[PDB]
Amino acid sequence: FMSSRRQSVLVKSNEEGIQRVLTSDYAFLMESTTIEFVTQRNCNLTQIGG
Amino acid sequence: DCQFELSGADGIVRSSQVEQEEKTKPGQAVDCIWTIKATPKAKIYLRFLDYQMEHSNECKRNFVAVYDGSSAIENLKAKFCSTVANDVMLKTGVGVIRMWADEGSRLSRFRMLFTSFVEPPCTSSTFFCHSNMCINNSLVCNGVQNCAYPWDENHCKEKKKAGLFEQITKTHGTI
Ligand SMILES: *[C@@H]1O[C@H](CO)[C@@H](O)[C@H](O)[C@H]1NC(C)=O
Ligand SMILES: *[C@@H]1O[C@H](CO)[C@@H](O)[C@H](O)[C@H]1NC(C)=O
Repeated sequence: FMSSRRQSVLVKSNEEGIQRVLTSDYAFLMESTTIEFVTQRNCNLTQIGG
Repeated sequence: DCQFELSGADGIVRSSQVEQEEKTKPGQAVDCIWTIKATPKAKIYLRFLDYQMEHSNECKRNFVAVYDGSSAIENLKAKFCSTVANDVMLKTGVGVIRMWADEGSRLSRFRMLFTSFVEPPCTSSTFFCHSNMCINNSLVCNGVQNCAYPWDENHCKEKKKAGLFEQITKTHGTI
C-alpha cells in the first residue's frame, strides 16, 4: 500500500503524522514511546492494537 | 499533429481527444502532444483517472511520458508503459505529456487531471491542501479530487435531517 503511495501516505516527520491523523482519516504507524506521550496530551487520539 | 494546447485551471486530458477531433484516423500510429500551460505563477500536479495500455509492460509500442518544462529528452519526469501510472508532480508550470502508440496498440487509452498550485502560504481565491498546494477555491466542491486524499471534496452535501417530517411523502406521511 505504501510503495504505491509514497507521495501521499509517507509523511516527513512525526509531527506531520499526528496532524494528518487529526485533520484526515489516517492511521499513522508511530513507535510506542511516542504514542504514550501524544495520546495523553491530546485526547482525540488512541493506540490501536498492541 | 495533435498539439492539444490546454491551459488555465483544472482541465481534462483524454486520449480519446485524438478520436473525437479527427487528428488521426483509426489504422495508423499516433503521436500527440498535450501542452498543459499553467495559470500564471503556478506548478502542475498530474493525476491519473484512467490509465490502460493495450500492450502493458512494453515501451516500444505504447507509453505515456510526462516531459516537463519543454519537450527535451533530459527533463523526462516519468515514462509510463506498465499497468499503473503514479501521480507525478512537475516543477515548472509547463508540461509536454505525449503518447506513442503503434498501429496494433491503438486501443491504449488514458485520462488525466492537471491541477495548478502554488507554495504553502495560500490566501483568498486559494484553498490549502497540505504538501505544497494552493488550488483555486473553485476546485473546492468541483466534484473531482484536485489534491491528495479528497480534502477539497468534504462537507459538501446538505439535504435534510428530520424524523416523521422526513417521511411526509408516499411513505407514512400519507397514512
Ligand atoms: C478533541 O475533539 C473534541 C470534539 O470536538 C474537541 O472539542 C477537542 O478540542 C479536541 N481536542 C483535544 C481534547 O485536545
Ligand atoms: C480561479 O479563481 C476564482 C476564485 O477567485 C475561481 O472562482 C475561478 O473559477 C478561477 N478562475 C480562473 C481564471 O481560473
